[PDB]
Amino acid sequence: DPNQYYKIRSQAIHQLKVNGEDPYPHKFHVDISLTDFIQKYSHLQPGDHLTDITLKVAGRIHAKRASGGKLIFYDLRGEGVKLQVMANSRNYKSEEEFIHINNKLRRGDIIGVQGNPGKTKKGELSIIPYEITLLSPCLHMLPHGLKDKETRYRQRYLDLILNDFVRQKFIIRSKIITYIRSFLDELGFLEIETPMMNIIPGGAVAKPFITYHNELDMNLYMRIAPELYHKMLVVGGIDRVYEIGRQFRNEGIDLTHNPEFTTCEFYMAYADYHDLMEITEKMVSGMVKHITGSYKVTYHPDGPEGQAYDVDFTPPFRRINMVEELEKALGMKLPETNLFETEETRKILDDICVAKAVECPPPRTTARLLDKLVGEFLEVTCINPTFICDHPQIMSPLAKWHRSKEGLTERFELFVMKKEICNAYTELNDPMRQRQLFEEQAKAKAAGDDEAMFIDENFCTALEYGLPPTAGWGMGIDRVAMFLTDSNNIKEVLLFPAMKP
Amino acid sequence: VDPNQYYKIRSQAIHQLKVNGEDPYPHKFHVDISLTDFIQKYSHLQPGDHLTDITLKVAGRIHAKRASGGKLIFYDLRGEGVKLQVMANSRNYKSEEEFIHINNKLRRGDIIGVQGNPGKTKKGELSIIPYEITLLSPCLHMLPKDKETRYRQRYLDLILNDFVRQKFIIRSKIITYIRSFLDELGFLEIETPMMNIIPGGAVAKPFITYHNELDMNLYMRIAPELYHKMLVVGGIDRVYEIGRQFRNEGIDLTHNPEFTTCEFYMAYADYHDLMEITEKMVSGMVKHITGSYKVTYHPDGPEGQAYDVDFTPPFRRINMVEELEKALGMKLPETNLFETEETRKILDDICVAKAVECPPPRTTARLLDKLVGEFLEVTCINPTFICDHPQIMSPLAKWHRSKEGLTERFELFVMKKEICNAYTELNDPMRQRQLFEEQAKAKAAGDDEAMFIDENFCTALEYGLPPTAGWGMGIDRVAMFLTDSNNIKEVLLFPAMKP
Amino acid sequence: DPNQYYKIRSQAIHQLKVNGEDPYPHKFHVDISLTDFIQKYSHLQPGDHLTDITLKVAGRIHAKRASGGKLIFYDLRGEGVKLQVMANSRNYKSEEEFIHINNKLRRGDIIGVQGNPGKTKKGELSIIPYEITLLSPCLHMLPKETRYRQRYLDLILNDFVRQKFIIRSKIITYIRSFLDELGFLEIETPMMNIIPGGAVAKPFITYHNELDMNLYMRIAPELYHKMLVVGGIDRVYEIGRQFRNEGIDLTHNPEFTTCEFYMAYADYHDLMEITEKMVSGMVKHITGSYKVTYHPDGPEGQAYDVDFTPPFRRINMVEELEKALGMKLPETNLFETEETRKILDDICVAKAVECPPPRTTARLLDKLVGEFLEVTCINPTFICDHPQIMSPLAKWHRSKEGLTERFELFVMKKEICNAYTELNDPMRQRQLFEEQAKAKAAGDDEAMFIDENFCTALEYGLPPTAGWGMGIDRVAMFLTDSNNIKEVLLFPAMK
Amino acid sequence: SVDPNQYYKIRSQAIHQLKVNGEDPYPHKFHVDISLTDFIQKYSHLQPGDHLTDITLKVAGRIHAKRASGGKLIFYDLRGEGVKLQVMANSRNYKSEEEFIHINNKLRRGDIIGVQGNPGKTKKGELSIIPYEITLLSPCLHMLPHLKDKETRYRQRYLDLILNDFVRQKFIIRSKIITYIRSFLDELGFLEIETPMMNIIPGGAVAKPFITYHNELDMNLYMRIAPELYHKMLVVGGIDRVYEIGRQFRNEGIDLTHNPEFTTCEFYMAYADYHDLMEITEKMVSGMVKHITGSYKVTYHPDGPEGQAYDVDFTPPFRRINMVEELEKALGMKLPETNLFETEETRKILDDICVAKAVECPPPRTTARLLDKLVGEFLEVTCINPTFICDHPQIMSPLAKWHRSKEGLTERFELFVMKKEICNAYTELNDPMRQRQLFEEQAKAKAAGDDEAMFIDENFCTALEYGLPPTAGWGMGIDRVAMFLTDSNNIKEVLLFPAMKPE
Ligand SMILES: Nc1ncnc2c1ncn2[C@@H]1O[C@H](COP(=O)(O)OP(=O)(O)OP(=O)(O)O)[C@@H](O)[C@H]1O
Ligand SMILES: N[C@@H](CCCC[NH3+])C(=O)O
Ligand SMILES: [Ca+2]
Ligand SMILES: [Ca+2]
Ligand SMILES: [Ca+2]
Ligand SMILES: [Ca+2]
Ligand SMILES: [Ca+2]
Ligand SMILES: [Ca+2]
Ligand SMILES: [Ca+2]
Ligand SMILES: [Ca+2]
Ligand SMILES: [Ca+2]
Repeated sequence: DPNQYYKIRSQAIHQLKVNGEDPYPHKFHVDISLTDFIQKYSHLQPGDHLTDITLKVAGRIHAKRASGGKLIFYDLRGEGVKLQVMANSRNYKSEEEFIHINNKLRRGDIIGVQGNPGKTKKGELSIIPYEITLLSPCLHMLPHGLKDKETRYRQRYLDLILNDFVRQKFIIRSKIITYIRSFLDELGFLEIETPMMNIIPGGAVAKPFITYHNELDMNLYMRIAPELYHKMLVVGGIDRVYEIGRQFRNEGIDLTHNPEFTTCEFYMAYADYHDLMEITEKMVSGMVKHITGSYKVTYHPDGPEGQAYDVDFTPPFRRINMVEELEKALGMKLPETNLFETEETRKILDDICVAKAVECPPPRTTARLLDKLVGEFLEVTCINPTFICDHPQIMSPLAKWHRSKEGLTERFELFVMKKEICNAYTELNDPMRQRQLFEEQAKAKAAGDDEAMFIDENFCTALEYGLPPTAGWGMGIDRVAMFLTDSNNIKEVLLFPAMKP
Repeated sequence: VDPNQYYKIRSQAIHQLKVNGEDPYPHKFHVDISLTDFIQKYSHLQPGDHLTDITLKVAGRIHAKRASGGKLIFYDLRGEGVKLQVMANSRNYKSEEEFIHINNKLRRGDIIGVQGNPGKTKKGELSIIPYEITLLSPCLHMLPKDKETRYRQRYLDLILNDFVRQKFIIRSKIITYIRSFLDELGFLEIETPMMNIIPGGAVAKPFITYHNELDMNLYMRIAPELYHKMLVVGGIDRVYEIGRQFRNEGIDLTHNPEFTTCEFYMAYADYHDLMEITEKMVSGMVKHITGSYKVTYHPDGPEGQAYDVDFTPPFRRINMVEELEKALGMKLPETNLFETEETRKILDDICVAKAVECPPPRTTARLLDKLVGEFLEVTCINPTFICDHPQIMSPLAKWHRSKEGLTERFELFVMKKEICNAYTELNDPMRQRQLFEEQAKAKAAGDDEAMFIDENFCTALEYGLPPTAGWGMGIDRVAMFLTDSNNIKEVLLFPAMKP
Repeated sequence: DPNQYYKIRSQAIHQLKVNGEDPYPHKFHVDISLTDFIQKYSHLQPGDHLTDITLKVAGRIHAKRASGGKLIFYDLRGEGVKLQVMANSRNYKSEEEFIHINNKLRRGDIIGVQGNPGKTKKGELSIIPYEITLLSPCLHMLPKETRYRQRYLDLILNDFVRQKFIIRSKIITYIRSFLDELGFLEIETPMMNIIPGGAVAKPFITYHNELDMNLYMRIAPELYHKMLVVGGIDRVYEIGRQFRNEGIDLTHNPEFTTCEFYMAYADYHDLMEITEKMVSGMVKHITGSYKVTYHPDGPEGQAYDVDFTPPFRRINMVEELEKALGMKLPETNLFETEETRKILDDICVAKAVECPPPRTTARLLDKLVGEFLEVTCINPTFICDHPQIMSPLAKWHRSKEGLTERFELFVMKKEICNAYTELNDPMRQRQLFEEQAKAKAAGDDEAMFIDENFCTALEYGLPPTAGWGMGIDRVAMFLTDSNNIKEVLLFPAMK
Repeated sequence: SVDPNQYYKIRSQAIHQLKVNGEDPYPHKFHVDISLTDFIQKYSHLQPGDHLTDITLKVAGRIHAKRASGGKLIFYDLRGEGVKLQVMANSRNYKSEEEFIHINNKLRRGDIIGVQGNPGKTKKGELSIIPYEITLLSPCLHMLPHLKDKETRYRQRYLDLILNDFVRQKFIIRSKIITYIRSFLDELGFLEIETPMMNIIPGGAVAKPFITYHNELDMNLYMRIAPELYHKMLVVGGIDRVYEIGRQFRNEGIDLTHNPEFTTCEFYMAYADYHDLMEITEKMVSGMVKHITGSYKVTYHPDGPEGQAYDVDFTPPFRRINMVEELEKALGMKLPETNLFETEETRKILDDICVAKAVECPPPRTTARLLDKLVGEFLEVTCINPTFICDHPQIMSPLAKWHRSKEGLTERFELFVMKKEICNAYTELNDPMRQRQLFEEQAKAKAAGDDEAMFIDENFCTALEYGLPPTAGWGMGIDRVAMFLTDSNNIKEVLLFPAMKPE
């Protein structure tokens, strides 16, 4: 019984303490890691037992198997690897200390082991200990944080101990971010840090978190995006900047959303969105190949017991135009794109949503109705990497008008395995038009839209100093790690995901 | 010229270009070569040269416009911290009529594209001779100094002050160095929550916010420390995170409410081991970035006192209580008595006698810290480890091996400022609880910075955290001392400003 | 004296082996190069002595200078760099060992130094020895043809020499990366041939005993490269040695290095452009500029800057020859007649242009171009459209009868490149071989042998292709301002 | 069916007719827009039945096959760059119907052609170009084999490369080996250098040289056996790290693993010893196999395709055996003390052992040669995985430094892989007096009989008198490495134009 186990084991190590036995020693000198030990001694023959090499290793006891009173086997784990400790009475510093030490040890315990390399008749690489030291006891009975999702996510440390697939997803997450940095560093992007607390949040349509600063007596918002700060640096004459950082959205959690999440944004002066499409294909495909070995990954939309898809990251990625493809999916013609800002188009998209059973919680604005329709008809068909391009201006308040198609913008979004990955556009750099677009956002806000943008006059002022033609880009790191690890739940790729209380 | 007037006039001029179909903000200008690479490629031309056979496109911002007789205009084109002269005469331009038209259009501050031939003036100034200039983005204001202005419009600061970009390149090299140093040592770069039901890991006043879908309060993190230790329990022996933290407190020359730290945790290490990796990282960082192990610093501004600071290892070490007794000329209580009300009174009397301020609450930890700040930390010009902090100041640090009442802790001080905080980690779950219970008592007796009880973290400790040592470093603070900046606002792109 | 020194030093060294003090120890562990030591401690100040740290360095002693009896300065050199050893008795292992090592050491000796970084009051970066170990004694007294016969002395004493060879090797690395990026395959073809071919030159002959068979050293890789193009490898290159049995002079060595490359579907116009891109990019990248200063008459002569900015000047051989002569030559379609040989012979006599026998059209013509055209070529200059009578492997010119699609690059008066659209018609190639063989039979030692399995390969279909070959040694000469090729060969052929 | 000699006669006469009629069967210039490789990459996404009227491109290649399908439809199998593209020649898409039959009537398998036309894909999903115009660039006057015969493959490599794509891939592997080594050495600061291939005195190895004569200088010259001595003279010059990848020449017999000119990489590293070099060799060889191959494991067919297949594991560290101890173990008997390996007695002992063990050794039956035959028989043959054979006797190693603890031995190793010697390395002998005595012992042997023994090199000994720093050097056969990385048992497989016994 777990609770009784805890009471018993807690009382025992408490006894060790008051009697001065030091169950939490300060320092154990490790000579070699378990990984290096296995690399250096795997070549031994079964039955071997080295007399001229003694080493100190450490790890956690995963299993304790008695073989008579004279012989115990410890399954010792660390670094994603394992090493057997063959504790034989005859090789220990003394037979009485052998009994004493092994009677204390339990599964879960962190230990230090001083011993000789060996291999059993079976051929299991082992260390035969002269001395075993308890470094940290485990006061709890470990799961025979095992399969129950909830326990795994609330106690990630148990998950990481018991399930090596979990450690592997977090390694690849680190490689994603590291790959992106060298990719951008090599292209001359300067890595920067902009404020995560804003008097006025910006850079996206989203509901922010609000705080208060006592000394300065002001309310602050947690950032939605670093976008506006980045463009001000480009006005400043830093032509290539990027930031990999946390963004915060005051919204609900589900399979693809956490209230804090990581993105990479970058801004490149003298680029347009066509250039970013090629950079994107290059970065994403190079990234998949680098870490997984090929351009093809397997996709299980329905878990391990469902259909398996091979997703091909070989460039170039498919491109669809948002308004055209939607009309095709609808089998019906939408208004001319120059009419996408009229109330009548709004009514038309509203009627279409009712008729097609596409829900849209209030406000039923053109932007939100459009996005719901695109989510239903286009996004779900994006298995392979696909750019959805040319977003209407009404859904894109900071993108530059498209140069040949009235009412549209130079904007794309990358979709992979039904999930949005990147959002990019050539940047709106006309201050008068940016201001008019902010004002529309402000009136939507005043009319009951929690997510609408605040007018940022200080940013419009910066645009009045001259933002060179620029293209910028934003990628959700968590989303990429999801698809590179074939995870359908974002909680798989965050170490400590946000959780219902 | 009234700037308001200039703005109003240029705004009109540019509105007119839009209504004339002369789009002043074009979509795409194809730059063939950066200014930096243009300079390095043609840097060996001779005075008077004009390579009519090669044609390139460059771009940048106009920093000066200077006419010279209606058929010859020079634009000082800048970019990437560098300059190139545009020498435009009408003979070489696409058209004489187009030549007049573009010059009448352009102004100082405008971003432009230049298509033209490499060349050099008889004076020996590298130049490009334009066939065509394109307005890419007009500057609607007249361009200009004083700190306020530079910090509130960092883009102006960056355009006019070249030293500014340089400080920020130093900062990004600091960070790239640390990642590279740690990655080589097999540390895994990770990300832990910046929003917590319970903030912990430091002594600090947190920001609080509200998540309405879950109907619950959340604190912005003050440190990632407890999360990192839970990852060590889970068998990731070495982790680090370079990330923002948040503190609801006053701004000053060394404090911003949000700031960047590197924290790392390595199993099987103790604080002595960390003293060694710290010397190698900081010393090697200083040398790699500034070419030398020596940095001169100006606490009193330019034309002030100028200490030369020596980052050669080993760093000097001092014991907190031992040295405080010396700096003071008196014997303090024995370290095993630091929990008593008698000690607090002794410490309080001292602070009154030496005129050391200590806002309420006047607790032992707070009185000590004030005393150490004025007696020890001021003397730390060269990198100096202050070690062996009392336990009442270090609720998450492991007890000292031999000195009762002390802990295995150090702080790294450079130029009178705290850079690092590190210790052998407390891994005994029952001892950690006791120490949280005292933090919660301190919080209820007036201390806004005192820690909350984190039972979930205490539970993690009950599974078995191996002996471990952890470390935290203020990146902004490193940036300050590697750029000779006395104000943290110099090393933050957009520092927090009073409204 | 030198002979005495040798004899005395040899006995001293011999005495050390017999005293169990091995003057040639097996292994000295070097902690840090001299170059890195200098980069690491450039920030020290006068009087500094980092007793904290102890490094091991190594080098050749260039000077031994004792002040008193408890202090000595060794000028340690290595890697084109130098470091002062400040040996003093108080810091050395012991006073007894300090005298012993100093009595033992001499100028020239290779030594290992274990010590602390430091600086003298005078400001010189130093290492202060705990211990100095003799690594390899120099048994001789240290000090153009002396430099060339003992290139190891030259390299010890003249810092400029290693810099030229570093440039030489940078030239070659650059050419491999240029061609590798263009998709060329780096290959290796035989240097020993039954029939030598691919150039007009006199070959070396040797004998393979096992096979009882005469073999020639290659004069060019060209025919094998073309056989690779027939085989479907569209782009091949080889940077290797060629051998010619001929006299030495300022620009000629009996063995030398060429880069040759062949590209299918190219002609000599495409290769002119690649030549400009490669040579100009090479000059700019190595030196730092497209301009190189050239001293034709040594350092105490006139200096003319040479401009490697593309495009290079082009001259047509026959058109410019006619102008530099101030006279009309035979029509280019009459170049195989006996009349025109006599015309050309007469012109060489009238202009005092030497031409040793055989006085054939191809040789009379080459002499004339050498003296009238090639001397004007200081800036990189292409000489184009060579007559067919001097170009047996080149494809005929498609507009000018008698000429071929050929060029040679000239830089600072000397031939650097030879390139052309390749002849790929096997019957025409055979014809031209047959005429080479008649030239051979009539006095010309450089004339080609008939290579019938090359003509057989051409019968399978060589695609239209263009080939190119550059003398690497001559590129090194003009990039190091050397007028003597012995300057850019480590071990040049010496009489 | 037509006979090869007749086919050649007929095709030659036809091509000659084109020439005299002014028809241009060998045009100067065809502009190629795109390579077959880029065409395939750019257009493979097309769907079956597709035909772009939107893109016109010019490609080129050699006809591998010509198959009619009616009279108005011809399929050409076009090959280049190790790759393949179908030319769907359709009468109705060609520039005209009369020009269509005219061009196809003259084209044959083997011909080099240029093709202008549109991308397309057949119903079967076969990527094609649909020509508007096909141009003969170069006719093939011979029938191509309708191949496997080694001798034809090696005497006419251009055919082997045309017909057998496994052959291109071997030579690609070989270029990657060489390119890998340069980057490895350059990155460690080695200076790539070139030293004389013609020597007044050859040296640097025991081998029989080629001899030639320089007329102008009236001098006999030898082709180089090894660059070794020139390299060590550069290390005395203060160039601490030098390497050279170049041709060596040996006047000896040809067989499965020997060509009379072959390629080695030699490098010298000042302040290194042969232990340092074992570690670098492991690093280099194991990284090279993984880089080129994808893993540390390679398959080895000692007996050809239809024989046993061994996995050879290049995972470091490599096995080490000491030459003399392992030899005694294989013999099951004790040899003389290593300090006795220079005596006549020891020679007689080795001679008797060779007779008794059926180990042949042609004259001269010297100790070095008898030991080497015994090591070949009993040790080298067992080296399948990369194996260092170590600490050769001084009598076999005239240029290697004596061993620091084992009298009679040297600090030398050789790397064997799949039964073949790959590398030869040692701590260099830098004592000029000992070097000179070792040369005189070689010269004594030369005058006694063996034409492989070394010449005394007094210029080199003089260089050693100026001080050669302690150094280790290293020599590797590129051809040998290329053999084992492509699983070839015959060196002819990895030389473009191997030496061959006369016609
Ligand atoms: N003996 C030599 N030494 C060095 N380089 C040579 C030698 N012979 C020829 N070359 C170089 O090799 C290149 C191609 O060989 P080619 O047969 O055209 O030489 P070449 O015309 O005989 O040279 P030159 O006229 O200088 O004697 C030449 O352009 C030249 O750069
Ligand atoms: N979390 C600490 C830094 C690391 C302390 C050592 N575990 C702080 O904020 O001060
Ligand atoms: Ca979306
Ligand atoms: Ca989006
Ligand atoms: Ca502090
Ligand atoms: Ca602190
Ligand atoms: Ca010549
Ligand atoms: Ca010539
Ligand atoms: Ca020539
Ligand atoms: Ca051998
Ligand atoms: Ca050998």
